[PDB]
Amino acid sequence: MRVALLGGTGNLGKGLALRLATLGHEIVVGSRREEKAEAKAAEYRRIAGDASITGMKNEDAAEACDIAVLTIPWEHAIDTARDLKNILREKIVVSPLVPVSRGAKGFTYSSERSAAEIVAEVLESEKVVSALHTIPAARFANLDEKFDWDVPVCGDDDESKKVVMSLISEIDGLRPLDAGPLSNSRLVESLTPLILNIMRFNGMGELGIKFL
Amino acid sequence: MRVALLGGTGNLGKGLALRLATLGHEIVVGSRREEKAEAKAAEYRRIAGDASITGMKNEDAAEACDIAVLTIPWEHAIDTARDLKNILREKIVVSPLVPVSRGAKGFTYSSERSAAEIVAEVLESEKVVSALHTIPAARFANLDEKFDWDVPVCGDDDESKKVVMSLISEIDGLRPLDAGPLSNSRLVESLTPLILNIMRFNGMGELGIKFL
Ligand SMILES: [Mg+2]
Ligand code: NA
Ligand code: NA
Repeated sequence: MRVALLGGTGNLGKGLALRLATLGHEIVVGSRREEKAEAKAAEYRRIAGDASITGMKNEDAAEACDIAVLTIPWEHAIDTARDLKNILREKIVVSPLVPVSRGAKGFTYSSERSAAEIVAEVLESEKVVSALHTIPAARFANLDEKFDWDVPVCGDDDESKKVVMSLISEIDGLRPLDAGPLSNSRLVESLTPLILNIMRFNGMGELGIKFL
Repeated sequence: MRVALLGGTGNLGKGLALRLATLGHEIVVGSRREEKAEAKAAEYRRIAGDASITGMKNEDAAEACDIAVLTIPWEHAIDTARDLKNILREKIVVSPLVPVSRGAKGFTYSSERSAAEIVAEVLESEKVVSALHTIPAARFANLDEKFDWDVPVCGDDDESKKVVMSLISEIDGLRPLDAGPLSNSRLVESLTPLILNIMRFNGMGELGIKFL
């Protein structure tokens, strides 16, 4: 399938582009500036080798995709979603977004509503799927690294959720787990500030989570 | 050291009594009636063998302990803490409590403030340590059970937190991880409803968590 990584110029986008393209999916890296996206797409192809990774302006990436992943920072996510609303409203949109703040006492969940539900409202969409929030980006973007992580997935539409879970299952090392309706997204998103706190107070590097 | 398991007649209390007693700690199983606590302790002693597991009224167990673990359901936990306030405010109190609501769309975190912070407020104590919320009770009570679980620990008093972390570290199969001040307890307590959702929507048995 075709997967657009909106703002996919960071490590999560890089990891998804490299791993999914190697599996045969057509990846489109999106960025505010087309030149930036094409440049990063070129970079990923060199690492990945002979695979389909192309770069486009976010609007064109969204237009061309089946699934759009919002790899943009939370701080600019609502504005980006709003601008792409008409295009994204009919696509499956995956939100790995988390409202988290750093503070003197550690990391906190900084919203009264979840990022995924806010995005669903801004998009007026029934196809938003919350997933991929707890994937250690640097480790994920390193193709020599092996891992065993679980990926909780939330969403109101059974079909969209099933498609996204199937896609995640194709990546060796990731196990998707259904966490229910989008109303449970706050519980999934909260794992990020919890993990950042564990990293901070125990002097540990990036971590994923496993339920067993 | 001495550990009081208040309302420790359930599986979490069972698992803790057996494992800590076998490690050489003096365990006091607490209950409303002295005679019923005594019977539960006897049942545990027969499983554990030559170990120190004694039964007492909750009030007496708390008074005799160094650490008191609130192994009671959330429903009447605050009333229980309040009743034992004068005794507990001077001891290290461990809270594995989680405010959870069960509805049509899954499980949700049902409090604005965390259970641990509410307990500290009622007790007017700085020695509350939040820990052990994500230990599958029935599995933990079975000594032949294989598991590798991490246990996030929150608390404002470093000495008290260190004591509790050292205690948990002694139990094979558990690894305590510092999650910061008590203000991060909501993030830790939130793992329970998340796991209950994962269990419900994937048809899984009780699970613990591991960071890796
Ligand atoms: Mg040993
Ligand atoms: Na997989
Ligand atoms: Na241990």
